[PDB]
Amino acid sequence: KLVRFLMKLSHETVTIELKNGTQVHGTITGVDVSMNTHLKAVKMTLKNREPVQLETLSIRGNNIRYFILPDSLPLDTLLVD
Amino acid sequence: SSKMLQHIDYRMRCILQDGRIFIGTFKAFDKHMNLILCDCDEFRKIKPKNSKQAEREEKRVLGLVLLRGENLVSMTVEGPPPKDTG
Amino acid sequence: EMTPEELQKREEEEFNTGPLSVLTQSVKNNTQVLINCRNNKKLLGRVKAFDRHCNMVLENVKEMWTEVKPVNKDRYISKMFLRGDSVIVVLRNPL
Amino acid sequence: MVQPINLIFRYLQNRSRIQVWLYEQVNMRIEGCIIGFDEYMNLVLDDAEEIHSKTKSRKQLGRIMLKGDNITLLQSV
Amino acid sequence: AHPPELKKFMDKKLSLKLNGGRHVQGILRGFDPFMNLVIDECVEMATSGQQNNIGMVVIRGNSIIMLEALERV
Amino acid sequence: IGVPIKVLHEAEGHIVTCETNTGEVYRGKLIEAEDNMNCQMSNITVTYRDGRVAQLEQVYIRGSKIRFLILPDMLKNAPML
Amino acid sequence: KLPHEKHHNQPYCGIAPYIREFEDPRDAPPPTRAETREERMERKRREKIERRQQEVETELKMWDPHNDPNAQGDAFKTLFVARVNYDTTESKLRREFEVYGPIKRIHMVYSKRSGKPRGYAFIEYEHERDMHSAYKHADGKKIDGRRVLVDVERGRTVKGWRPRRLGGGLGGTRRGGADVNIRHSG
RNA sequence: AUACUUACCUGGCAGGGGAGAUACCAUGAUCACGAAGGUGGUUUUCCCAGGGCGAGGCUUAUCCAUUGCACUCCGGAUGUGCUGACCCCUGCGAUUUCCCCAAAUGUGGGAAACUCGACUGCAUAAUUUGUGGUAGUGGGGGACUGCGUUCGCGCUUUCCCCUG
Repeated sequence: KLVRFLMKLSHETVTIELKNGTQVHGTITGVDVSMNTHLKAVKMTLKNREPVQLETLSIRGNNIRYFILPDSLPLDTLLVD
Repeated sequence: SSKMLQHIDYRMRCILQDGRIFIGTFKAFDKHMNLILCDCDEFRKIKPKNSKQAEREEKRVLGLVLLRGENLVSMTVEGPPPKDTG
Repeated sequence: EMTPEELQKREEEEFNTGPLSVLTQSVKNNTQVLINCRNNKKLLGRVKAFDRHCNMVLENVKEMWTEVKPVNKDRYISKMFLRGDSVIVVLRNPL
Repeated sequence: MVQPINLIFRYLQNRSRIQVWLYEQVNMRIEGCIIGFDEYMNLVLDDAEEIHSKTKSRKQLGRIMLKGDNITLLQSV
Repeated sequence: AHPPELKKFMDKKLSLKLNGGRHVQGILRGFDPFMNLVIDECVEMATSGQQNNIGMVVIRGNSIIMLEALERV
Repeated sequence: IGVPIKVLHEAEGHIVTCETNTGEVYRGKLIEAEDNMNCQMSNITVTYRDGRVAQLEQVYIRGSKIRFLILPDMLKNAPML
Repeated sequence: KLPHEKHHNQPYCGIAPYIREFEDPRDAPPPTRAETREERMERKRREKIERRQQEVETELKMWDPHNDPNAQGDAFKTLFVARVNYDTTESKLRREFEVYGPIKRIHMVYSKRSGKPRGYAFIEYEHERDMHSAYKHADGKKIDGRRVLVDVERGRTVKGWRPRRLGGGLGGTRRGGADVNIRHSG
């Protein structure tokens, strides 16, 4: 599987886009097998809305569109498992 | 899975796929993410088609609500739980 | 599945010879690929890993889309993680 | 008690032109003689005709297949 | 894989709601765990007032939204 | 089973509200509840997206096609809660 | 609004206007195809297999199985017994295998360097008929509390036969886990 | 109360941190001394995978004493919220049997046995949540068309701007 790699990105910063065009930038703290991720000290930006900083946010996996990971991530080393 | 256990009974705001925001007392959950909210109120953002007016908010009281996880996008803590102390 | 044993390797042969082999040869030869997603936007970039769920690990991607006169908009992402459900079509470099 | 599986098998043996509705599409419909079906509800037709309510044009397709998830309602002849 | 308790609506005239704002009306004869229903004396009930009866038909549970019994069971 | 499912099973026989993915909201007495969220109601009041209402006598709704449900607030005193 | 009543002002378009890939001669980096802890293991796994296989050819040319001073007597008469308890006295091995017939000579192999008992011996009967009587009966015998197997020695009879170290032999007491039962005997 | 034959009523399979290095143990390997590997141990580095020890260190009040002559941080104790090296187990809540240490009915160790948990893998991307028909595809200020009109507006056709 591949979701195990997603659960290893705790405490790192990424930018996830949602199926409704919403963007969310924050630090990861925990992920599940259903792709649901919990981000702490996060900032959300709904479509045609103003950004808001949230100290926590638990998101479901179905409504996720894609993620944006850092530039220095070790893919070759992190994909070994 | 303490990430979710730690938040039981807190006043969390659930984000719906249609853009609504359900703010209620998060009571319990499950593997499917089906939540139970107490004293929930529904908000929705309506676009102004008349002129450049402030976004229109239409509150709606519901009480006890059961949200299906499939329809839940995300959830955050709006504020601490209702304090029972004077 | 047809092979309910836990030692079944059906997924293995599938990615090697099945329709999902387009991504294997892409990561093997490090070839680019264009993906059409449910966002009405097209993502052109390389792949580094994937699974049965059609979730690819992309890098050096370039997003492209159009709004409305029709105006085009594009940006770049050096590392991202694409989901499978939101995908519509995939197209490798036809060269 | 007649079930959909047994009823679909009857329509197949009868080779009647069964019409099918599309998922999320009310304006588009398909009709043809069913040849077979699987547990996934996918249906194959020998001579399909795509008819629209607005246009009323029947586009000939021939031997084709249709996804079960796209099916909405079955109709005889 | 527990099936739905639709024994009450068996052999009763119902009106079902579909996904694309479509509705039908017929007498139920059988169901399945996936809510695949076979209703007879069914009418199309298009957007217009026109009515078209075809009789026996089948409906996929994936598209059934709500089903009301006009005969109050 | 799940705790939300148990809160639903015990809610059988009382007035509950149910909203579907098509936007309709159904409020009436609950007859039968199942683990898969399949709910049977009687003498319900439906609300369409436009706002118009209608009258029904006996209704059944699939569980997967429900957005959320509203149950009596008194259920909060359940022993599990 | 609803998914069915939503007015799609810009529905999903094709990809025909978005073909801007790189030219063919602009090939991908050849050195960007490798993985760690996946090939170095296979590389080491191939050498140990080949190294032994190459070492096998050298031993066959130097050592001759048939031309063995220890081996003596007719090959069809001699017998082979293995899985024998190390405490088995020479007289105990004679008196237990003499029931099937007289033993002309008996040879118990020992470790060349350690001198310990190997656990298998060669029994040479006076008559070829006496051996065959033991082939069926000796197999499965119990000597000193440990079951023993018995088969005609193929070191000089069967064409293309060789022992464990040369890739041949029989018995899978140390083969793939849970693939060879210990109860079953040769 | 025990065993035997039949009918009826209840029930989802695989498992027990993972990846490298093991010269040494077991498997005492079916061919005249031998395997390698593998399987089951023991030894040995780690993503640290969760815990136990809280020494040391960080924030701020309460109490006590000090009138002190320093220029190498530092008076003693309690409370709030944190961190934490080194050292230990590779992880079970419950039950059953054998042997042994023993302050000998308790406190523990070395063995398994098959029993529950919603711990994981596959049926789980094929209609009921864990792999989409909920796409996000706009709104507004000026000039700029037409139809109906209650002159507020519904639909409809254009250019430049602010907004996401």
